Amino acid sequence: IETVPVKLKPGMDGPKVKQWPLTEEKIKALVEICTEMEKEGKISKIGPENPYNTPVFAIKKKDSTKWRKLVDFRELNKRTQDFWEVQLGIPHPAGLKKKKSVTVLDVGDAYFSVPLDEDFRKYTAFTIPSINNETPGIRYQYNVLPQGWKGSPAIFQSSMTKILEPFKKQNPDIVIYQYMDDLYVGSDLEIGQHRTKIEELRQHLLRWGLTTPGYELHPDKWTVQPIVLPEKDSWTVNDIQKLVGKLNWASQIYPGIKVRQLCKLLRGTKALTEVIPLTEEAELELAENREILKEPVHGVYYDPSKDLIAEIQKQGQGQWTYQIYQEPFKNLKTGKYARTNDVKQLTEAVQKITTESIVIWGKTPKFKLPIQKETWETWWTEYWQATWIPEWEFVNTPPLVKLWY
Amino acid sequence: PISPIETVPVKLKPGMDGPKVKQWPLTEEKIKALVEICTEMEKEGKISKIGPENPYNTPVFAIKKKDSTKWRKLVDFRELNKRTQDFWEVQLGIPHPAGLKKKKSVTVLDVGDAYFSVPLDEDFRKYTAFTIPSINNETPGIRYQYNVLPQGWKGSPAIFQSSMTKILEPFKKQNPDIVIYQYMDDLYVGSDLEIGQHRTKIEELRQHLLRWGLTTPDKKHQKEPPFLWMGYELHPDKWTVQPIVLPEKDSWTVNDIQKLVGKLNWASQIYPGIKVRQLCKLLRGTKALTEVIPLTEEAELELAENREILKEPVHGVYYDPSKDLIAEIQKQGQGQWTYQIYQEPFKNLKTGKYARMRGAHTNDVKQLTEAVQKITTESIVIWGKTPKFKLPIQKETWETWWTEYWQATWIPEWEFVNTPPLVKLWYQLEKEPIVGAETFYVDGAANRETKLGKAGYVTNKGRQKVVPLTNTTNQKTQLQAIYLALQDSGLEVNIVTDSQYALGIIQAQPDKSESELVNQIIEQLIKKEKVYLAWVPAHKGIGGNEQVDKLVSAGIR
Ligand SMILES: O=C1Nc2ccc(Cl)cc2[C@@](C#CC2CC2)(C(F)(F)F)O1
Repeated sequence: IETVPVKLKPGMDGPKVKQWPLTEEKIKALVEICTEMEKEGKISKIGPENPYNTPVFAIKKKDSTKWRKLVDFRELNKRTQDFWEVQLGIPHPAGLKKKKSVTVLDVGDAYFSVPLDEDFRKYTAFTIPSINNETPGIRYQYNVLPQGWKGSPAIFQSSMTKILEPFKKQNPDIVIYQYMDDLYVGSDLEIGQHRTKIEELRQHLLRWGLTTPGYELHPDKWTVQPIVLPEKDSWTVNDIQKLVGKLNWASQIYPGIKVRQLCKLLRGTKALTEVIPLTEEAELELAENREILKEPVHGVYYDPSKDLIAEIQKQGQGQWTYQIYQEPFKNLKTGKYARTNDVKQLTEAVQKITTESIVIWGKTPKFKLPIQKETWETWWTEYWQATWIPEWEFVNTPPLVKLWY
Repeated sequence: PISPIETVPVKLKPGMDGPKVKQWPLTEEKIKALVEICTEMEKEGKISKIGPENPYNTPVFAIKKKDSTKWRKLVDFRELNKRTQDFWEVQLGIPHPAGLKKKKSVTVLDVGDAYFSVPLDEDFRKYTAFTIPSINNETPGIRYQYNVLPQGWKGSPAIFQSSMTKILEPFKKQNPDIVIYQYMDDLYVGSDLEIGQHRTKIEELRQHLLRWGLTTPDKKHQKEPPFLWMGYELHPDKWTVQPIVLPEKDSWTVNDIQKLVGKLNWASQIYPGIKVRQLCKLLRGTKALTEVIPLTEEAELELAENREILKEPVHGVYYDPSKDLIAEIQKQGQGQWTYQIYQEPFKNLKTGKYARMRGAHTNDVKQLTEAVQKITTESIVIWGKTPKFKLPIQKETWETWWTEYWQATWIPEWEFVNTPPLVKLWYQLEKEPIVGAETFYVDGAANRETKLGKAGYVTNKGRQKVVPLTNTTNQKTQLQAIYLALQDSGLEVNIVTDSQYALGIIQAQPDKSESELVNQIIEQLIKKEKVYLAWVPAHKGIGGNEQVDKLVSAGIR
C-alpha cells in the first residue's frame, strides 16, 4: 500500500535520547525479538550516519513468560504532536466512562502490516546496548509503523474503521475507542453477553491477521475518594487541633467549608492531652463541612487544552492516595490504591491511574512521583506491563499526607 | 591499501554548503613540505588532483615532527566540521576491567593508517578540497581532494569503527570463542586457547583483515600482557590501576593537591579504604592554582593512611558469569561510605566509595539507601545484574524506617552483617502526645526590612520566654523557637509549631545537617526520651499559637 507522509514540528529535530543501561536477561530477550523482527523485515540495521535514538526496554506480557519489546517514544511523540493530535487525531467518546464494562484489547501487532514513510524511518532509530560496553551495540530503525508511537494509531485509523465497521453496525450500543496500541470496548451488557461480544470482535480482527489477549474495567463504579473527618467517641486537644488543621486545608478547595465555629473552640494555652467537651455548632459544622467534602469541588471543570496532573502520596501499609487535577488543588478526581515492594506497588498505581485517566479524558496525566529518580528508573520496567509510558517528574511529598488529598 | 568495503554516505547539515576559507600564504620551505607529502599520498590513492571548478577550499599547514626530522600535514577542518552532519557516538561507555571475563591468551593488534584505509563517500570528497600555495601567492597552487577518511574530520572516528565492525562480523561468527574489543585503531583479542592455537587464530585474523585493506603488525603485536589501557594495567589473570606514586614533598600547591586527589580517587576502584575527605576540604575556596596550602592535622594523617594502603600492590580479579555478586558496604566516617564487590569471599572484583551529600538534612539510613542505589546502577552497567547486599543495618532498623517514610523506597535482596559502625536511627518522634508533659507552643516572626526577630514560646504551665534575635529569617525564628522549647524543657515535651518548614526537617529524623541550628536541635532530640511535634495553622488565631504569637510579634514585627 502507499505510505502516509509524516513530518516533524518545524524547528524541532529527531530524538537524541540515551539508552538506559539494561540487565543481561533483557538484552538477550531483545536481540532475539529484534533478530526475528529483522527477518520479517520490520526493522533494518542502520549505520553511524544516523545520529538519532529512542530508548527501548523489555517487559512481560499479561504475566506470560514471553518478553515484549517496549520502545520509549515519549520524546518523538512530542516532536510529532501536531501530526497525531490535530492533523489526524482520534476522537474520544464521553460515553466510554459510563459503560458498565470495558475490555482492553492489544491491537498493536496490527501496525507491523503498514510501511512507514521512507523519509521518517531514521527518526525511529533505537539501540540495543551490550553489557560492560564490550561491544559496539546494535542499531536499528523501523520500516513499519512502530508500536509506542502515537503516529501509528492515527495512520492505521483508516483501516481500523474498515475492520470494525460490520461489528459496529451490528452492535450500535457498543463503544469502541482506540488509544495508542489498545482498543477499549465498553457495553452495558451483562458480564456474560459482554464477554461474548468481545470474542465476537476478536473473530473480526482475526480475519485481518490480528489475534488478541481479556482484562476488564468497570468505570460506572468509579467513585470519588472523599476527604474524611475523624469520628471518635472521645476527643483530645490534639485530636481537635488536627481536625482544624485539615479543615483549614479544605478551604483553598471546596469553597464554603466553615471552620470559624470549630476554631476558637477550646483555645488559649491548654495541654495537648487535656480532653474537651463539645458544641452544638460543632456537630453541625462538622456534618456540614464533611457533607461539603463528600461531593466534588464546585467551579472545577476539565479543560481540554491544559495538561493533566496526577500526584501520589504513599499512605503506608500498602496504601496509596492520588489526585488528578489541572489547576493546583482543584481536583478533577481523587482515589486510592491498595493491596510487596514499594516500587512494585507505585508502578502498579501509576498504570491503574493512567488507565482510568485514558478512559475518562483520552489522554494520560503527568505524574509527580514520590520517589528517588534513580530508584524509579532502575526498577519501573521490572513491574511495568502497559504498552504506553506516561510523563513523569519526581516530587518531594510535604507533610500533606495528613489529609488524604 | 584502501578497503573494498561499502562506503558510509555522509552529507552536510541541511542549510549549509561546503567550506570556502582562503589559503593564508605559506613559507617556501613549508610549500616544499606539503608538495613532497601530498605527492606521496596521491601515489597511493589517499588523495587525487582536481581543477579550479571545486569552489570548496579548506586551509592547510605543516609543522615539524619529533626533533624536527620530518614535517606533518595539518588540515584545519574546523569549517568542514561545523558544516558536516552529526553522527552516532563512537563509544557511549568504556568497559570496566572488573566486568571482563578472565582469558588465557591475549594480544593487541593495531590497524596501521586506519583512517586512510577506509574509502570516503564519493559524493562527499568534493568538500575536503584544499590547496598547496605557490611561493608568495602567484601561481595557482596545487588542488587536492580526499578519497579516504581525513584524520581530523568529524566523521572519521564514527565511520572507521563502524566499518571495522562489519569487517569483523564474519570472523567473530566463525570463531565465537574469540573475544575482540575494538578501541580506536586498536584491537584487543583474547581467547581461552593455547598460546600456540592462539597466535594461529591471530594470523587467521590478520589475514581476514588484509583481505579487507587493513594492515596489521607481525611480531610487534605488543600483546605481551601487561597492558596499560585507560589508566589500567590488564593481565590475563587480574587487573589493577596504573602505578600510583605520591609525590612526598615539603609544601603543597593547590595544583599539587588536585593531582593527588585525582589519583587517589582513581585508586579507589580497587584499593579499599582510600580517603580524600580531609585533602578535599583543603581545596574549598577560590585559591590560586600556584598557591601553597599547609596541611592540617587531619589531612596530614589522611595522606598517611592513603600512603599506607598504596605501598603493597593490590589487584582485582575478573568476572565469572556463573557465580553471584556480593556487595558489602561499610560506613567509614560521617557521610562517607566504602564498598567492595566480590564473588568469592574477599577476592574483590571492584571497590569504590560513596560520600555524596544529597541535599541538607539527611540520615544514615537514607544515605545507605543511596549507596545501595549507586552500587546497583553501577553493577548493572558492568555485569548485567544486581548483586546481593551485605549491609551494616538491622532488618529491624530498616523495616521500621522504610514503612513510615514518605518516599517510596526499595532495595534488592540483602542481609545484615555485623560490621560496626552499625547504622541506626538516632531518635524517634512520638505519634501520640506525651501525657503529663509540658506543651511548648513555640513561635517566631521577623521583620523583613530590618532582620529582627523574636523567637519565643508559651506553655500550659505559665512559662513564657521571648529571646530577641538579630539577622534571622522568618524561618530560623521558627527553627530557633523550637531549639528553645528543647533547652528549657524536660526529658519529655510536646511542641506545637506552625512552621510546616520546621516540621518538615525534623519529621525526617535527620541526624546531620548543613544548618547550624538544625545540628543543635539534633543533640537535644537525641537527649530527650519522648518528643511530640504537632502543627497548627500560622497566625490564623488558634488556642496557643495566637497567645505566643502575641508576645512573639508584639513590636519588632
Ligand atoms: O574479556 C576480556 N578479558 C581480558 C583479560 C585480560 C586482558 Cl589483558 C584483556 C581482556 C579483554 C579486553 C579488553 C579491553 C578493555 C581493555 C580482551 F578482549 F580479551 F582482550 O577483555
